Amino acid sequence: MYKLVLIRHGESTWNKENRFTGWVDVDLTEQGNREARQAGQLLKEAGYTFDIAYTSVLKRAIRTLWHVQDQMDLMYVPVVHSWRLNERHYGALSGLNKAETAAKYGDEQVLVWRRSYDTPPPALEPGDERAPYADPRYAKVPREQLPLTECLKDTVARVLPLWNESIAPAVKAGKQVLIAAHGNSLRALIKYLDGISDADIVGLNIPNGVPLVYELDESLTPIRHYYLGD
Ligand code: VO4
Repeated sequence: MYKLVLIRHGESTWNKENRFTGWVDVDLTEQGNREARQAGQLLKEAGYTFDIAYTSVLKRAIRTLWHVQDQMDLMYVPVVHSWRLNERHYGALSGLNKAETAAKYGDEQVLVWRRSYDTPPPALEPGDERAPYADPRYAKVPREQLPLTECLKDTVARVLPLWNESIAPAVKAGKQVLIAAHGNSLRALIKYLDGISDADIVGLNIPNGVPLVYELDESLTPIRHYYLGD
């Protein structure tokens, strides 16, 4: 039997400002920092430890991991930072206030952009400042694989290779794994692990900075999962 622990980044500046974020590299608020620290103390107090961690290339997730590591005295463990764990790419909605967007385009249209499994938001223009092509984080990713927008289906397809190629072999080797990532990248993983349908997964909400523990059997099939804390 294996345990795998998941955590969404703490409150980001754009969570506070009610903006779609996607791949824009915004940082944690003081409240986000505190959530991250609290998650680390909770894992420490429950006697959890880790051998390795995976995270995105986005600093809200990485700094969340840093706080967890600091509180746990695990600053020395290997960390794999992967663009494959990045939040779902929100296209031309990245940076827009969610309430002002629904006001302009209507709740129905925004429902689609937030919840349609297979239909992405409107794309960035290739020359947008927010496009990923000149970013050193993605310099070794083939240009064709870099998104200008994503539906959750795209996000799942992008995350799973990291699981197959690295995380699953890590777990099977008896490494105690922590994944510090984002709402939709974690939903993508949870969808695969729990075999959740296209329709069901769209309604799963993961709170900021709460450890989510998965117990897996010999075939990496979930036995049970649960949040730690209150
Ligand atoms: O801006 V979202 O919390 O619907 O990924």
